Amino acid sequence: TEAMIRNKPGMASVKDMPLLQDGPPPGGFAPVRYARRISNTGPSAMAMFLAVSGAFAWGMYQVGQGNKIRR
Amino acid sequence: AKKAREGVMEFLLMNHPLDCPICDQGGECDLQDQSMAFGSDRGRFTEMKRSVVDKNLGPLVKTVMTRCIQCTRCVRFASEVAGVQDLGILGRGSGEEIGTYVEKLMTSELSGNVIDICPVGALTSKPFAFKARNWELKATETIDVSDAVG
Ligand code: SF4
Ligand code: SF4
Repeated sequence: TEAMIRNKPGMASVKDMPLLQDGPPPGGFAPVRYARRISNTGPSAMAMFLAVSGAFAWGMYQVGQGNKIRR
Repeated sequence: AKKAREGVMEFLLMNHPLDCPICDQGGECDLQDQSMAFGSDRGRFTEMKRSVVDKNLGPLVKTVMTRCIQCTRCVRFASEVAGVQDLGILGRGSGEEIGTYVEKLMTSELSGNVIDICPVGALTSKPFAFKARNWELKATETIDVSDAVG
C-alpha cells in the first residue's frame, strides 16, 4: 500500500507522492521578537522631581494665598 | 533465512482477509504472532484478495475458510489422529478450499481439537463463538472429569 492511499493520478513512480502536510509557508514566518523591549520613555529623574518640587513651591504659595483669603 | 521468512509471511498475509478484529482467535494466532515477530512490517499486495465461502462443519467448528492459509494441518489431523477422513484440500492453486466436499458435519468426536491444531482463526469453536478474547481468559491448569481418561 502507501501508493493507494496517496494517489496523485499519474506520477509514474512511488516517489512524487502528494505529501501535503502542515509547515511554515515558503520563506518562513516573520522575524519574531523575543527580547525585552520595555520603553523607558517616561519622565526622567528630573522633570519628575522638578514637577513635584515646582508644585510644593507654587502650590504651597497658593495654599498661603488661600490662607490669606480665608483669614 | 530471515528474508525467506519475510517472503513467505507476505504470501500468507497476501490473499488472507483482514478478519483479525472479527477473528475469534485474534490474540492467540500463529499468523499474527509470526507476522509481528518474523514477517515484514508492511505488505505490498494491493489487489483483490481471494475469498472463500464458509463451509458448514457442524455445531462445534465455526469455519471461515477465507482466513484459512491452506497449510493442510487440519486435513492431516482428521485423516490421521481423528482418523475419520472427512476434511479435504479440494481444488488447486489459490482456489484451494479446506473442508468436506459435500456438506458433512464432522461426525467424529476428537475433531474439536482441529481449532487448537489450526494455526489460523478459520477453524474456531462455534460454542466459544466470540464470547471472549485470548487475553481476557485467566487460565487454570485443571483436569477433566467427563470421561475416565482424565
Ligand atoms: S488468523 Fe485471524 S487473527 Fe490471525 S492473522 Fe488471520 S485473520 Fe488475523
Ligand atoms: S488447519 Fe486451519 S489454516 Fe491450516 S489448512 Fe486447516 S483450516 Fe486452513
